[PDB]
Amino acid sequence: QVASGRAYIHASYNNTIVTITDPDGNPITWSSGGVIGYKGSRKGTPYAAQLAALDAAKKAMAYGMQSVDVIVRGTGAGREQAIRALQASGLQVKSIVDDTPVPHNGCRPKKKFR
Amino acid sequence: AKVKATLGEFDLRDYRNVEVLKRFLSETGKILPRRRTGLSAKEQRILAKTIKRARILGLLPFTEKLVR
Amino acid sequence: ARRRRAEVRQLQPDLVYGDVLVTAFINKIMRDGKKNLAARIFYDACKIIQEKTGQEPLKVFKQAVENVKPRMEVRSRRVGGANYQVPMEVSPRRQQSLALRWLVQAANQRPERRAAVRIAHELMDAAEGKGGAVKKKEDVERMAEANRAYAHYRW
RNA sequence: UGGGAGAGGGUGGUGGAAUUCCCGGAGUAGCGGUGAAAUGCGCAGAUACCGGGAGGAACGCCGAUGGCGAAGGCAGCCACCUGGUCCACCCGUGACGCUGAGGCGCGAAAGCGUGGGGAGCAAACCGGAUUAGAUACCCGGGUAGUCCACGCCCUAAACGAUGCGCGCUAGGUCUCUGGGUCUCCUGGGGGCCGAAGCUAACGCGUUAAGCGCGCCGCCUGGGGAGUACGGCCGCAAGGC
Ligand SMILES: [Mg+2]
Ligand SMILES: [Mg+2]
Ligand SMILES: [Mg+2]
Ligand SMILES: [Mg+2]
Ligand SMILES: [Mg+2]
Ligand SMILES: [Mg+2]
Ligand SMILES: [Mg+2]
Ligand SMILES: [Mg+2]
Ligand SMILES: [Mg+2]
Ligand SMILES: [Mg+2]
Ligand SMILES: [Mg+2]
Ligand SMILES: [Mg+2]
Ligand SMILES: [Mg+2]
Ligand SMILES: [Mg+2]
Ligand SMILES: [Mg+2]
Ligand SMILES: [Mg+2]
Ligand SMILES: [Mg+2]
Ligand SMILES: [Mg+2]
Ligand SMILES: [Mg+2]
Ligand SMILES: [Mg+2]
Ligand SMILES: [Mg+2]
Ligand SMILES: [Mg+2]
Ligand SMILES: [Mg+2]
Ligand SMILES: [Mg+2]
Ligand SMILES: [Mg+2]
Ligand SMILES: [Mg+2]
Ligand SMILES: [Mg+2]
Ligand SMILES: [Mg+2]
Ligand SMILES: [Mg+2]
Ligand SMILES: [Mg+2]
Ligand SMILES: [Mg+2]
Ligand SMILES: [Mg+2]
Ligand SMILES: [Mg+2]
Ligand SMILES: [Mg+2]
Ligand SMILES: [Mg+2]
Ligand SMILES: [Mg+2]
Ligand SMILES: [Mg+2]
Ligand SMILES: [Mg+2]
Ligand SMILES: [Mg+2]
Ligand SMILES: [Mg+2]
Ligand SMILES: [Mg+2]
Ligand SMILES: [Mg+2]
Ligand SMILES: [Mg+2]
Ligand SMILES: [Mg+2]
Ligand SMILES: [Mg+2]
Ligand SMILES: [Mg+2]
Ligand SMILES: [Mg+2]
Repeated sequence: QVASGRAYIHASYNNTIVTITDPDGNPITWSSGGVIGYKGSRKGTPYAAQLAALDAAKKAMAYGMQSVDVIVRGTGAGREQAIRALQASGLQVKSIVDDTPVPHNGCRPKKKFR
Repeated sequence: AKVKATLGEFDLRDYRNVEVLKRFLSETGKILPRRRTGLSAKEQRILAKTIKRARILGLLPFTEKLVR
Repeated sequence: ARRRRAEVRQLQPDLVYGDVLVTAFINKIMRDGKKNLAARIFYDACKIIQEKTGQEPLKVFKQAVENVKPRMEVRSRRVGGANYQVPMEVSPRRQQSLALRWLVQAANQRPERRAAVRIAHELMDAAEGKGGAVKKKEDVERMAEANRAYAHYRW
């Protein structure tokens, strides 16, 4: 059981996934739009993400989670709402940092990304 | 809030002056535009070129995470 | 329509209860512009909801109404290529209209033979939480709940 | 002679971000994708998360309406080798100039030969959808190729659809880079609006499409046709 930990948000246009880890970085539990119960396009919605971060927080609290640090990746439309859900969840939110991977003109993207 | 103003006489070509240079980077690590640095056309290139040099030398970051 | 928001018509209060809300319920009963016939049936119901339950019809009626008001409804809006059932709050003006219409429609589903009786019986079960009108309200309420994910599509 | 600016070119090194694969930890019911789905991937442990390793390719912020080059074109960083060019001084040569049929070189992308390399992407091809059909558009895959060396090909909306040099014909403003005394003046580039004048109009206008001289290239109704025949070039595709 861990009091302080990490909160990772992978939120894309198609879905939002939330994983709660220990301060070492080992996941303790995770959730997503599918885990809450949605399918198809509904997974990408803000409301889906809200439920996701919660179920991610609820399970986390049950293992002794109190404090978290929120790490954000992805520019989805359900992003900020995930952040809202974690604060109003009963978790500490000691910090919130966006760490979306951006290349320095690395690999050529797919056709739809040019 | 132009950075060029808030400093005295300083060398643009000086890649080991980490304390001067660190002021020219954004909180996210990116090199700041002229509209923020107050440098002229010619000065910007000298600045940019030496900032990159320093990054290789470990004195300056290539990127830094965005805290809220 | 397009130009400006139209004005809401205030009904001439009923002569038995001096109530603007009762007048509305009357008019929805009115077929073919025969109001007097609609007046009896409703007032007859006031008689019936007194006998089979010893208390104020106006209290029966009004409380029954509140139990039929939907707080959330779903309004269709085909965004993209699919028809989305967007959840929407209901303005009190519409909450009234939908409760009354359903209340009378739920009445006309019942098997009892006289109109006077049905209106009574539905208004009887409505304040007590039952009846087809309340069935429809709960339905429309869960539908808006079910589609809570389309909260961001609201107008 | 002295000075400057720049992704000009070539060789060798080298730095971080990211994608992919692989190893370990931890973790569980889905992930992915779309207009919505499905194919696909996942309890044989995926996604998401942390640590490590491997490999290729492109260099984010700076970055610009910017700079450089004859054009094609050129962008992380360092060093070496190297071209063009501008300014100031007004020292040297004494018309040594301009253009240029042939010739010669250079020439994006795709393409070809031999040998490397191969992460991402992606013709062809396979699958899932859509559809009346969908040999497409969208989605899951995916081989050439994209990368390097050497040698071929020599095409284009290779465009400013504007050949090069030179003299003369108001200015106003933004910008890059030099020199003065630096208010500003004076050069050389990059745009915008405009005197005169041009033009069929649109628009051009000291970066002329204005007014003039020199030289080269080219046009002469549409299609047939950049086809045929011949010739020259090419491994072929094909080019002239
Ligand atoms: Mg999705
Ligand atoms: Mg120095
Ligand atoms: Mg009904
Ligand atoms: Mg010299
Ligand atoms: Mg593993
Ligand atoms: Mg990792
Ligand atoms: Mg840029
Ligand atoms: Mg002299
Ligand atoms: Mg002499
Ligand atoms: Mg010549
Ligand atoms: Mg020739
Ligand atoms: Mg070529
Ligand atoms: Mg090529
Ligand atoms: Mg080949
Ligand atoms: Mg080859
Ligand atoms: Mg062969
Ligand atoms: Mg090969
Ligand atoms: Mg491959
Ligand atoms: Mg197919
Ligand atoms: Mg089919
Ligand atoms: Mg067929
Ligand atoms: Mg595809
Ligand atoms: Mg692919
Ligand atoms: Mg082949
Ligand atoms: Mg081959
Ligand atoms: Mg072939
Ligand atoms: Mg071109
Ligand atoms: Mg062009
Ligand atoms: Mg030109
Ligand atoms: Mg031509
Ligand atoms: Mg023409
Ligand atoms: Mg010529
Ligand atoms: Mg000067
Ligand atoms: Mg000029
Ligand atoms: Mg003009
Ligand atoms: Mg005129
Ligand atoms: Mg003329
Ligand atoms: Mg005209
Ligand atoms: Mg001018
Ligand atoms: Mg010029
Ligand atoms: Mg003309
Ligand atoms: Mg003819
Ligand atoms: Mg002809
Ligand atoms: Mg031919
Ligand atoms: Mg041809
Ligand atoms: Mg022939
Ligand atoms: Mg030709």
